[PDB]
This record gives sequence, structure tokens and C-alpha cells, in this order.
Amino acid sequence: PRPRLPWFLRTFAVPIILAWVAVVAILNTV
Amino acid sequence: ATQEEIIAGLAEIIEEVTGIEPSEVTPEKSFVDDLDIDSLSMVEIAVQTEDKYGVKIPDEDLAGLRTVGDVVAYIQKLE
Amino acid sequence: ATQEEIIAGLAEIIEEVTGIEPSEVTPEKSFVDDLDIDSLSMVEIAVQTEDKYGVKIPDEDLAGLRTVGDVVAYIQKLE
Amino acid sequence: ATYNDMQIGADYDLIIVAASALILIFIIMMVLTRAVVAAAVIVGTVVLSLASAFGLSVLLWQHIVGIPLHWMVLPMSVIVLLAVGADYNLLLVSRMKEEIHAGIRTGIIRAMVGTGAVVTAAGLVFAFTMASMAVSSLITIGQVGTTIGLGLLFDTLVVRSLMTPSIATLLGRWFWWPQRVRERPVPSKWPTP
Amino acid sequence: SMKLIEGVTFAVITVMLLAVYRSVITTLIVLAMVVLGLSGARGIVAFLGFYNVFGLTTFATNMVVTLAIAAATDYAIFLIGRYQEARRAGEDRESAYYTMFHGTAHVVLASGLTIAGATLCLHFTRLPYFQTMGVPLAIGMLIVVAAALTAGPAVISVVSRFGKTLEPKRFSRSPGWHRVGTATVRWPGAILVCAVVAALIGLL
Ligand SMILES: CC(C)(COP(=O)(O)O)[C@@H](O)C(=O)NCCC(=O)NCCS
Ligand SMILES: CC(C)(COP(=O)(O)O)[C@@H](O)C(=O)NCCC(=O)NCCS
Repeated sequence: PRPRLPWFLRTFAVPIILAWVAVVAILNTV
Repeated sequence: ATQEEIIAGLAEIIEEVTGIEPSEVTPEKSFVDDLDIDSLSMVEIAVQTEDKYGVKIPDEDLAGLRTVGDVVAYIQKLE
Repeated sequence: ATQEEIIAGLAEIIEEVTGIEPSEVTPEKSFVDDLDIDSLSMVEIAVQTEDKYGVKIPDEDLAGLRTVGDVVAYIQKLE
Repeated sequence: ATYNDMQIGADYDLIIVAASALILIFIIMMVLTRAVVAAAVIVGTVVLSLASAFGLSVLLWQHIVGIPLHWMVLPMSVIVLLAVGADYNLLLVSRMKEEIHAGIRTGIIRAMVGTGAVVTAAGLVFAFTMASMAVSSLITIGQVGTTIGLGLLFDTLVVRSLMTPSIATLLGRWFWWPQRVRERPVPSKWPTP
Repeated sequence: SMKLIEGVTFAVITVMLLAVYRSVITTLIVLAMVVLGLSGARGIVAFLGFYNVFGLTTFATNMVVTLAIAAATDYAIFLIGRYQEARRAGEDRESAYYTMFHGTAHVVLASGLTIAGATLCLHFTRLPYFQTMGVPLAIGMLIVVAAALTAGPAVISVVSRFGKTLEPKRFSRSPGWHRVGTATVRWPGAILVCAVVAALIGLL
């Protein structure tokens, strides 16, 4: 009965971290 | 105190507060449905009971009580 | 209430408050020395006891109590 | 004349900012905690702390350093102080509501013993981060940072520690109006060993 | 002076985190979260201001940097603190993580929304500095909140899996907090009077 949102965060952690890193890098480089 | 005396006193108080005749008031009746008595009328009954006989019923207890006999049992418990 | 039940409840409360395991808590133990419990921890125990079982202990009474069995006797005295 | 206009605008904007911030924060707190009285208590405690924060900053700069506060420091300090104090009180109240099913007083004690260290660490970090702006060559920025730091220090060390739990203890069941809360649970029988 | 401010703030934060968590790796992780949040807020503010969406001053930029750093650190502290409380209570890492999210997700989001909305009240001012300080601060705070609420749980998920990284180090109670709570509960009147008197000192 795990809640959906924390489970989603826990499962796809690496893609989320990489997405945040890429977005921040683009915004601070362009 | 005997159940009959308590029921008679509660019947008088209820009749004064809401208008339900004493005969309709029986220990198995429910305030919410059988007697259709809201919470405010119930606290009015509690205030009358405290000021007349000294039996004190807090609001939290008033929440729990459902039937007339349930109230009588609570009063007997205090005794 | 029997002494065993009161001692068990007090042991649970003390374990929550200070950290003393229930087995070490025996009626002859002294809070100040045997259990090394300060006055503030004692009033914490009193608050827990009041909020869980309804037994009320004023600060003046808390001053007098020295051993665990002494507290139990006080609770039995109220009964 | 330019600076006269600046001063008038500063007073007007200060009043507007204070009112709007109070209203919005009160609304958010009432929505989240589902209780009016809790939000009112939080707002009042934060404002009372804000007054003392203003006093401390005024002393430390004007009397000790000698440089009076710049005319634009006040609203910038006020808004941040209100927001952060409200957030800390909100965290404490939320933990209290979580732990209150075991009685008001035990719930308060457990909520304090739980949150206290974390909230203290966060408050000290925020205060020392704000106070670190004094290294700026510009002194208005340093004044703003130090004022916010002093406010956060006083709030964390007084309002959270004492004022909010004391008011909660005093108000009792009224603290969570309109939600119905038992002051103490049903007195249980002693456990059977 | 902005750059020196940033450096000093980072040094102070590192020292305080080392003092509190009594470990180096946890401090590094919190610093990584802080860097991510600060960089996100600074980047978005600079990018929007560049294309003439709004004007910027020195005050707005300094406040953006400092507030973003502080908010990121506070959110990381909240999450890790609740997670460690659950972990020390006895729960395993999975249940402790879920308990942490359940008990702190709403608090962090509410705090962030309060901070963001508070600065948005500046947009209704008159003086140009106050009016220009409104929107960028709100946008930066929103970016910081999003980063804390998404990356925070994600990093906690990944890090805790590997080794004994986020486990508590100082397994201890809070006897001082117990005493203070007892004093507050037993005698609220005197403590409230003392607090009110202390607060009124600032009116002099
Ligand atoms: C008053 C009442 C018994 C009404 O209950 P009901 O909604 O079941 O009629 C219940 O809401 C309650 O105890 N509320 C808390 C105290 C309160 O509301 N007092 C009146 C405010 S003026
Ligand atoms: C509080 C206490 C039980 C502490 O006793 P101890 O010094 O033996 O621990 C005792 O000093 C006492 O009753 N003091 C009077 C009331 C009081 O001090 N309240 C706290 C002031 S905030």
C-alpha cells in the first residue's frame, strides 16, 4: 500500500537527478 | 437511583427543552434518530441536569451518548 | 489495582521518559539514587500518568515520594 | 525632494507589505492546519517576536556601531522574518497535531522532543547564513542580513521553545477549533503483566 | 561583494553541518543539494531577466542568492532529520524513508509556498526597488522548493541504498528538550509571562 508519489520518486531516482542536473546546467550555461 | 426516576427526570427535561412528551421517551430511544435531538439540545439537557440534580456531563461524554438508556447508565456509573 | 499492574505501567512510563528498562524497575528502587531520576523527570512521569490513567499527583506529593513502592502506595491510597 | 518622496513611498509600501503578508500567511496556515485559532496564534507570536527583533537590530546598529539603519532595510527584514517564523511554528504545530491522539500534554511533549533539535539546527543555519551578509562592502545589505539573523535567532530560541507550546497548553481544546479534540483520552486501566 | 558573501556563507554552512551531523559524507550530500538548488534559482532568475521579462537590482540578486541557499539547506535538514528520527526509532530504510516523506512532504511544501507568496506581496508596492524585488524572489523560491521536494527524496533514496551513509551517528535522547517540554506543560503561565516580558524589551 505504498503511496504513489514517493514510490515514483524512489524508483526513477537516477533519471530525475540527471534531468535536474541537465536543466540547471543548461540554464546556467546558456 | 432507580432507572425509573432517572428516566422521569430526563423526560421532564427533554419535554422542557424540545417538546417530546414523556411517554415517547423510553430508555431504548435514540436522541439522534428516534427523538431527533441535535447536539445543542443535548448540551441544554446536560446543563439542566447539572443545575437541577448536580450530575455533570462533559461535552466529550455527550458526544458518546447515543440512547436514553446509555445516558442513564452513565449517571448510574457516577453514583 | 494490584501492585504488579501499577509497577508495569510505571515501568513503561519510566522507560519512555528516562530509558530505564522495566526489569530494573522494582518497588524498592529509589528514584534519586537507585534509578537516578531528577525531579523534572518525576513530574514528566506524573504528567504521563495523569494523561494515561487519570491518577493525579501534585508537585508537593512528588517531593515526598522516594521509592517506586512509595508511589504505588500513594496510587492505591487514592483508590 | 526625491528622498522625501522615497520616504513616503517606503512608509506606504511597508504598511501594504505587512498587511498583505499577514493575510496571506494566515490563510495558508488556516488551510494547512484546518484550524483558525492555531493560525491566529502563530501569526500573533511571529509579530510579537518581530517587534523584539526590530528592537535588537536598532540597538546593535544605531547605538553600538553608530550608523543608523538605511530606510529600505525595514520591509525587507519584516517580510522574511514573518515568513520564516510562520514556517517554524507551522512545523511545530503540525507535529503537535500528529502526536495529539495520546492526550494534549503528552502529545506536546513528544512533538517537542522530536522536532526541537531539527528545528533548532535549521534556525541556527538560517540565522548564521543571513548574518554572514555583513561581509558585504555595502552596509545596507549587511544591516538587512544581520536584522534577519537576529530575528531568526530570537524566534527559534523563544517563540518556538516556549511561547507556542505554552499558548497551546493554556488554550487546550480551543487551540484546534473548530476541530473537536479531547483534552485527555479515556482513562485506561492499568496494564496486565 | 556578492561573490565574497557567497563564499563566506558556504564556509559557515559547511562548518555548522559538520558540527551538527558529526559526519562528513552527510554534510557533503546536504551541500550537494544546496548547490543544486542555488544554481537552479540563480540560473532561472538570470535567464528570465536577460530576456527583459523584468528588471533587476543588486538587492534583488543578493537576496535571491542568500535566500535560495538558506531555504535549500533548511529543506535538506528537515528531510534528513525526519528520516534519521524514523531510522533511529527502529524502522528499516524503506519504511523510514516512506515515513519521512509522509511526515514532511506537506510541511516543506507549505513552508516554501509561504516564503514564495510572502515575497510576491512586494509586487504590489510603489517604489521601484520593492516592486522589482517581488517576482524574481518568488520564482527562485519556487525553483528551490521544487528541487528540494524532488531531488531530496531521490538523492535520499539512492544514497541510503549504498553503505551506511545516512544512518544516525549520535544515538542519543534529548534530555534538555524533555525538561523544557515538562516545564512548559506543567507551568505554562510563568513561562508565557517570561516570554512576553522578554519580547516587549525590544520596544525600548
Ligand atoms: C457544539 C457541538 C456540540 C455541536 O455539535 P452538532 O454539530 O453535532 O450539533 C460541537 O460542534 C462542539 O462541541 N463544538 C466545539 C465547541 C463549540 O463549537 N462551541 C460553540 C462555538 S460558539
Ligand atoms: C521544578 C522542581 C520540581 C525541580 O526540582 P529538582 O531541582 O529537585 O529537579 C522544583 O524546583 C520546584 O517545584 N520548583 C518550583 C516551581 C518551578 O520551579 N517551576 C519551574 C519554573 S519555570
